[PDB]
Amino acid sequence: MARGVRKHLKRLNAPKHWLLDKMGGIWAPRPTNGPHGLRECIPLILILRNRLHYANTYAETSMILQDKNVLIDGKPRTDPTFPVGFMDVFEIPKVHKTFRVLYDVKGRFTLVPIQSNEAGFKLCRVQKIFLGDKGMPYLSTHDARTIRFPHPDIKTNDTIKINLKTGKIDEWYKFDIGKIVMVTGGRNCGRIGTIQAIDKHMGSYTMIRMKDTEGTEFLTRLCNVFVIGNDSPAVAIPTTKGIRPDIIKNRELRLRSI
Amino acid sequence: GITHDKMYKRSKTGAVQGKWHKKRKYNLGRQPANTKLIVNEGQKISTIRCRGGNIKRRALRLSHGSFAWGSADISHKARILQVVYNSTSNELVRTNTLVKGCVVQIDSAPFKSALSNDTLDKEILDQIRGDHILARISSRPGQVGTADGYILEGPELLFYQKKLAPK
Amino acid sequence: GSFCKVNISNPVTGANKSLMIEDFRKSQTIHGLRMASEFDGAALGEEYAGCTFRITGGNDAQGFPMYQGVLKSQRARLLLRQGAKCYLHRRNGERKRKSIRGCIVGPDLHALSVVLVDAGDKTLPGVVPKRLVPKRASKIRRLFKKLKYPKVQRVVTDEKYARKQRVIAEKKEIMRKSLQQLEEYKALLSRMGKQHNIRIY
RNA sequence: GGCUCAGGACAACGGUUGCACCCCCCGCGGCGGUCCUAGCCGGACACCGCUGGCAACCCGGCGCCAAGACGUGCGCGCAAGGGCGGGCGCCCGGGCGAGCAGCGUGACGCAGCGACGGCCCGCCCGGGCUUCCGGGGCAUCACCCGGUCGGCGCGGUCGCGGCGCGCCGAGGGCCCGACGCCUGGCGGAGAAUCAGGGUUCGACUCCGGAGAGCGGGCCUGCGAGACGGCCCGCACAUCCAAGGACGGCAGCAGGCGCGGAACUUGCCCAAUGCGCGGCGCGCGAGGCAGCGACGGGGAGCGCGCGAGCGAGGCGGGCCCACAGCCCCCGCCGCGGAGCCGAGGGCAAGCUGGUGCCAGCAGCCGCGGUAAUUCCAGCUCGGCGAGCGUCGCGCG
Ligand SMILES: [Mg+2]
Ligand SMILES: [Mg+2]
Ligand SMILES: [Mg+2]
Ligand SMILES: [Mg+2]
Ligand SMILES: [Mg+2]
Ligand SMILES: [Mg+2]
Ligand SMILES: [Mg+2]
Ligand SMILES: [Mg+2]
Repeated sequence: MARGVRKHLKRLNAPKHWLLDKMGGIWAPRPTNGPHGLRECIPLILILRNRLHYANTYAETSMILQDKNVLIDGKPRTDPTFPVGFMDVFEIPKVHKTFRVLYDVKGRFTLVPIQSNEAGFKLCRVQKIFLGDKGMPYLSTHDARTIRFPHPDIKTNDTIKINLKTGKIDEWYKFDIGKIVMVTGGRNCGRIGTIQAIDKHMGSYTMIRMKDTEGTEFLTRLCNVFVIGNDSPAVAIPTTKGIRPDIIKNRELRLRSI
Repeated sequence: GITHDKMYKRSKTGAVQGKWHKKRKYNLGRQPANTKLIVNEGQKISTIRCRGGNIKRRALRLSHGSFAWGSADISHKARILQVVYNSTSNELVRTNTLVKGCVVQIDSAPFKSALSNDTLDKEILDQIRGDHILARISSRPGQVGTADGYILEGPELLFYQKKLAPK
Repeated sequence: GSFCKVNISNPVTGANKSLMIEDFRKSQTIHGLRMASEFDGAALGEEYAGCTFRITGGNDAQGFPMYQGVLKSQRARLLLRQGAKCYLHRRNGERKRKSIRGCIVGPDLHALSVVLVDAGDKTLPGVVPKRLVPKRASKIRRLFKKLKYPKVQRVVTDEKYARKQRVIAEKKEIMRKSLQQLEEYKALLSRMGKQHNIRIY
């Protein structure tokens, strides 16, 4: 048993969806604690070197970050291993590139370019309501954020809209049947659909039944269901409408692209 | 050192298991405080550095504590005279060792100074006009460094009186 | 070797000198004497008679120093804690066992460390200068090519005054904001219930 | 981080639950009210100067001086713990499946923050334990356990618990194989073999566990019962100017011994990451090269009646942290096959020797004068830069 926490991470043990080459090396970046966890995040360096290709090595990323050339939720970050998660805001004013981090159908991270009208807020999921010191109510979110004195109408599992400049709630979408959702966990990551039914088993998980826009139906547990508006998404989403094609169609598309 | 790990015990069938690692620091214990009633010498409390930087204070000698009368809602600080009953062992009583659950005798001055002039439980008044009152210890000396408690009343008081009467 | 390089130091003049001793019988008046104990110079009749000295330390023949509460004429071993004399620690909480000569003075010593406390009117070959200067504000205030002078410390300059005032202002603002947020919340909830810690005093 | 698999067989480990019995550094987001000289407090030590001891290791005495160090500390009440505060057959908000959190109030106590302001809370990684199922062999081991099984009470612990102690009762496990003994016993993901069903192995790449000569103990720290941290006993070992002092390569190279059996005492952080920190440092982690018939893959010792082309050397590129190496470009141009066998299984036959001798032979067998089987020549067959022999597993 290791006498303390773990500071390394073998490349072969890294999450599958990060898409890291087997021969790249023995080691891989180790994300640091922050807004999101290890298995629900991705480091900055991977976005800035293996995707956008603005850097070729660790050193270039170090210089770019320490020069303060990237903003996260309106705040410059200088850690190459800082974790980037879901429904976050990515801005690079030098090239005027604004992205919101969402999930693709295949179950991997993607950058959705956006406008200036909606980059001042983010959507977050509320999953804990509790009493703090002196008995003052609080709440928490999927990005490790705490807000004091919320409205009583807000309950757990809901979704909250908050300005980037100020962490003040603007509007909240309830968790109810007939609302569009985005799956964010397991075999169905990235699929968009509307709720149809809710079944609860005492002392265990709660299962949600949704129907895609084209009629496909699927299930998952309530711990990975995210609300994105009332019958219509509040934010801009990737080109495809959360439709997971079959193997035949993907093979056809690959053949066309080749 | 002292430990409470279960590797050194036997199985439900009474068989020897065998040791597969050396001793570990999570599974350690410490020598008992053995809090003594005072009856150089004075209130002596020490401190212990526990896991995670926490601080645990155990008392070695003390003489005062806070006591309550629930029925009359009266609470003051008093002096403990001696211990007179303890279920676990009689040796503790002879040595006047303080632990949770010990039945002690307190002085009546802080209570009689305001009582004996209001209708209340008869037995408590009888104790008040005397020099001592039966009480109990509710805190855990050796873990918080204090000795608090409450005054007896009702069936339990009868139980303890019947127990210690012949002596 | 049968000798003792006696070291003499003067706090007032900061002058130190050493000599040599070739005998012991002249030093039977030195035996049985502990540290921090007066030792008359009558034994040293060559201009040190009528002068009082105090023993401060020494080293035995093998080099082992002399500890305080040993109260013995022989060196012994003991576990030395961090920060104790004659022990240099390598780790934060490392201990070490080593030999030290007992405080009691005896014929075995090859060195002696003695000071001068009270001297006779006669002068001796053995003024105190200063190599550095006080640096704190209080010190210099109490006491009144390249030019080198120490930089000053503990002195208040405007930026510190502004910093303290700003910190006070920010703290007051924070407390006021929390107070008004709480009051607005309490004004709300007119149709429900609350439980919070009342401010006493 | 790296090395190894000694120990250990309802354990470890693998899948699945829980903490309404828990602790948690960095980081992120919040919060921030503190009982009774504040234009800024006090004294030290380090290095350092003088003076010295001893072979070495080691340190002594005096002396002015610095802090985001140490100590005290200005300030709007606040740590831990404790007493009282719900119901009338059950069910039908802060939160729950679940009377759990918080608060008020009567008394104790002044913990933490504060001479450039953070105690505190939530999340995260991690750890501890814990439910259920699986988890080697021997019956020439059939009965075993006695804190062993439960209850009550206290102590101690981050914390539940026979974890420890006092009292009480008796209990628990077993042919659906207990207990005992053995193991040249780390486990899993996996590997070898090949119709289908299966058998054997699983040091070693990734995850987890355990250890640093054997056995124990402890400080610092959020976190270690840590050994490139200290203390003791035991077994070895070293230096001594003989009084004393000192050590732990199952880390990288190297050496002795052992065995059938296994490499350079090389260069560099440029790459992948780790620690510290702003325009970088360090890393025997890691990379590059050297040896290398464990081994795997791709070409070649000619085609043709004359031309062509390799390997090889000389120089330039490219690559490289520097060098190699592959590959590209001009000049000159080393063409090399062995290991088994020829009675059958099993594809493949001519003379000379020797004479149940010498020898061959996995089995049957040959050899006592043609020896189709030994020893040589010729010839021929198999595979091929590989071939044959020995032991193990699968078939
Ligand atoms: Mg105060
Ligand atoms: Mg301070
Ligand atoms: Mg073994
Ligand atoms: Mg391993
Ligand atoms: Mg270890
Ligand atoms: Mg150890
Ligand atoms: Mg070592
Ligand atoms: Mg180590």
